[PDB]
Amino acid sequence: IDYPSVSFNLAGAKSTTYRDFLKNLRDRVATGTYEVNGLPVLRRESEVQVKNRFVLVRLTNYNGDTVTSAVDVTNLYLVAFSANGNSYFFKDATELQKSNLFLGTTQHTLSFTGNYDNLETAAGTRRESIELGPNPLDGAITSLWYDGGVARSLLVLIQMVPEAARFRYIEQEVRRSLQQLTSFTPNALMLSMENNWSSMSLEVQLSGDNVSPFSGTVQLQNYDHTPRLVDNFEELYKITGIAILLFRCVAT
Amino acid sequence: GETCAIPAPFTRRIVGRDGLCVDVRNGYDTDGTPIQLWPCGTQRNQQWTFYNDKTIRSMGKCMTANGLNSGSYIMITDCSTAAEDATKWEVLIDGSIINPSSGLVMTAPSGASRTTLLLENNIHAASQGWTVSNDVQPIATLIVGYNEMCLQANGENNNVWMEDCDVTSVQQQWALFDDRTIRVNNSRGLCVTSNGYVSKDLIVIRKCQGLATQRWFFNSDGSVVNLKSTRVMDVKESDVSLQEVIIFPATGNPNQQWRTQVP
Ligand SMILES: *[C@@H]1O[C@H](CO)[C@@H](O[C@@H]2O[C@H](CO)[C@@H](O[C@@H]3O[C@H](CO)[C@@H](O)[C@H](O)[C@@H]3O)[C@H](O)[C@H]2NC(C)=O)[C@H](O)[C@H]1NC(C)=O
Ligand SMILES: OC[C@H]1O[C@@H](O[C@H]2[C@H](O)[C@@H](O)[C@H](O)O[C@@H]2CO)[C@H](O)[C@@H](O)[C@H]1O
Repeated sequence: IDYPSVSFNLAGAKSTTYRDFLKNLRDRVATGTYEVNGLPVLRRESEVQVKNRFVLVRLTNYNGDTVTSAVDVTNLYLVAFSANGNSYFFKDATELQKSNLFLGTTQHTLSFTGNYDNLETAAGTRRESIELGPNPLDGAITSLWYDGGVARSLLVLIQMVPEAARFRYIEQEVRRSLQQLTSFTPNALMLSMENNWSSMSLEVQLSGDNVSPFSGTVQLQNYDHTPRLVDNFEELYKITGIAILLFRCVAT
Repeated sequence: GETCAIPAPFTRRIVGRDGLCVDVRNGYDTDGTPIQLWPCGTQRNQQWTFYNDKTIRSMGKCMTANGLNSGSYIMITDCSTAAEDATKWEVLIDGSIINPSSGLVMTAPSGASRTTLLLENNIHAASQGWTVSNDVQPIATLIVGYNEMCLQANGENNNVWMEDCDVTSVQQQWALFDDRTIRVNNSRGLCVTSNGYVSKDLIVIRKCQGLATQRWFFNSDGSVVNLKSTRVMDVKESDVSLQEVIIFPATGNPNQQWRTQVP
């Protein structure tokens, strides 16, 4: 199926051109009226057809060489990506994505799932040192285009798009990155909220709509690595700048 | 489908003015004891438990209202005997604790230590702003709005416009108090105030007093909307050169979007 897609060319790209891109990417995966406090809640396997099961992301590198990675509308996960008659799928790869994504290219699966821990272990490094930004993005798309697509470059993308798609904090972190044309490395906070998507997810659905207090607490992390426990929604938003909620439970 | 889950009780603090915490007088678990603002601290009278039934309480004595009528104060008394209605409370994301049955909200006439609280006619004021949380410590942040520029605070009674982001200038260091008010970190004496409720109304950095203008609700869409008047703060005609942030009917445009970045 000709799944919808968005584009973002690093060349002649400004901060606003990036912000708008993520916005469009959100307007797709973020549909349905199941939302709380305004923030939408990504659908689930049952309430979603294959015809709209996946979305395609188009990223054009400096040299024009553009690579595309399809995200899962049910979690903003990077399902796969293609490059010049070539397609790749993590060690998992379901027949759903293997028989509906980039049909026509070589379907050679990699050897590691899209799990953050999996990628890091394959790249021999961790997110806390895989600097992201304008140039880092270029090397990412490029590497995935020629080298066939390694783990490192992959991690560079995930945090740059889906991650910045749910967390506006990473958004401005990147918007400022291209603005000053400088790179940067993920801090303890960005990484903290990066691992508490599912946690804060139900922690917001638990309280319910138009509710501030949380039934529990979110284990965030400050720069000094110290624990930052957020008990209210207003706090979670004013810090993580979340804008996308993953399904965990339904209203009561 | 997949029903959620009934949440168990939890003990969280309460604040809503001058960084003052809500607690019971002398922490006396006796009935009738009223509620009042008082500097936060590790103590039961300051500790509050929330239940599914919609009841908040400390020391095991339900936090119920004393007499029902716009102007009545609050106090603690046994749950059982407590008036079925004068015991339930609602805490919306608007930073307000409104009493269902009645419709009044926990108001704080004056943000002074040892000041007793009291239900009143909800009019959307800093006084009627409360944020339940164990972390009574606000968070430092810069409001990056239009063209990746940060909101800057000039002089007292002066305006407030978008200046080149600088993570060093204290004028850009905004402190978000639990009372739903935005005060300058350098000097938490003045709060972001408006000059009216009509479109194009100019914004400034007036003093803090709990005025309905000093109330700012951070809409999840990314816009800092004013509660009293549905208007939202933005950049006049987008021209940052004009040097002025004002209230204006929502449009859903980027010139009305604001981000709050950590320290
Ligand atoms: C925002 O402004 C407030 C003040 O209006 C700052 O609060 C306090 O600032 C001091 C100075 O940085 C912090 O440490 C202090 O260090 C001195 C020197 O050792 C010491 O004498 C003081 O007793 C205090 O420990 C202080 O921790 C901090 N907050 C509190 C609750 O004490 C605040 O730091 C400003 N925020 C930012 C991001 O600048
Ligand atoms: O109402 C204000 C304030 O009262 C304190 O009550 C006592 C306190 O319990 C006692 O330990 C101290 O010696 O004297 C105080 C006299 O007010 C409460 O402890 C405090 O929480 C506030 O509730």
